[PDB]
Amino acid sequence: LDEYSRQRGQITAGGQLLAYSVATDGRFRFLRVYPNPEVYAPVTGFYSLRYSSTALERAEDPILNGSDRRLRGGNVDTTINPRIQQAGWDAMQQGCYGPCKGAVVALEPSTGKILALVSSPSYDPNLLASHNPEVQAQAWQRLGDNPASPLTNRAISETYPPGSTFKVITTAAALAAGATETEQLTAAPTIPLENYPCGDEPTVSLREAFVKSCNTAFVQLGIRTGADALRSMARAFGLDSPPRPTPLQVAESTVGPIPDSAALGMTSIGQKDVALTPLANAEIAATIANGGITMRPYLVGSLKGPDLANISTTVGYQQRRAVSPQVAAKLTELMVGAEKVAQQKGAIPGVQIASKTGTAEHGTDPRHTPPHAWYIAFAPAQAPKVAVAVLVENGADRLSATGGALAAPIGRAVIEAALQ
Repeated sequence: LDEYSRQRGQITAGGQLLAYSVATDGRFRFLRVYPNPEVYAPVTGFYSLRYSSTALERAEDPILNGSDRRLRGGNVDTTINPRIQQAGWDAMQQGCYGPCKGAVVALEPSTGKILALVSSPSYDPNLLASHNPEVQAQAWQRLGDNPASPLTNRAISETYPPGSTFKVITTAAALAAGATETEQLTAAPTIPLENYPCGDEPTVSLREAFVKSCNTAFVQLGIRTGADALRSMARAFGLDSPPRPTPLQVAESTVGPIPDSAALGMTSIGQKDVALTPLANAEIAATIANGGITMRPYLVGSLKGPDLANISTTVGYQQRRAVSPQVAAKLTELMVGAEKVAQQKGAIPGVQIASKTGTAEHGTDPRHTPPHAWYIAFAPAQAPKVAVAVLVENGADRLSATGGALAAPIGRAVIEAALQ
């Protein structure tokens, strides 16, 4: 009653409103409005009479409700670029011959700004902001009963096997330990794991292995490098360390225990117990993009008073160096190569993309369930302004070179929108 008699502040992105409150005739005076609701639900969350709040409505509640000591409520200016967020959303609604389930994350590699945070399917927070008790309850019930779980922010709260994309870490680990790009790895269809034969020869170079679908090559490389170095590289890239708030909580990514050489073989190709959020996979891309330095991801650019006087501006900071500049340059070359080999649906004229596309088996029967499709990338490869990760749940195809090809045009449309 009291809370709703004051005008809750706004959540914005790029001068656009993501959430605001309007003075109405309701017993509770102010109605929360979400003008592009499904698109921005992972960022705004909801603010509900009956069901409380989520995401930024919850995380910035003191600022928005006016009670924050630093302080009409205050406003929250996000780092979201609306043109990028919209392109991610649109591509995810069209990219699976219809709507995809999964996530898109876009990061600015030099700063750590979160440029897009997309989850699909999504939901309309206006349903929960309704002042009708019954409209709220019915919506809560329908969302909770939906097997696709539209309430889940898949970008940050859910982890998935990274599969093929984890070869970026396996490679970093090997290169840091003195492996060369001409070093020979097996091209056999099976290794005592299967390829999704790597080539017409018994062995290929590391480069050629990286650009193609050669699980067996990477099993061997991972095993050759060993568990000590693989774990240590995974940690360098943020895995198995509790992530910092964005201010939204991010689920912890992990490499798993790795009990034996068999598990090491499996881990090296992003299976076994390796599990990453889409944000963590985008951070890996952004780290490589940024010459080996991981910047801390953040979603709130600044906080403002009711008068739009600035209360706080987020400082960007260097979390950690994951790899030397030299190793980051080598990974970049390899990823430019992997993008070049791919069929060029959604290619941007005059823009060089560095990427890694692939699949990840999952579930209690990974050999029969459709694997996930992943695309992680950054661009322009030689002076990067954007890093992306695309996860399409069960999106792997049985025809493309990598099996992950459906995720790639989604990633490219996001990059296109970022560079415009």
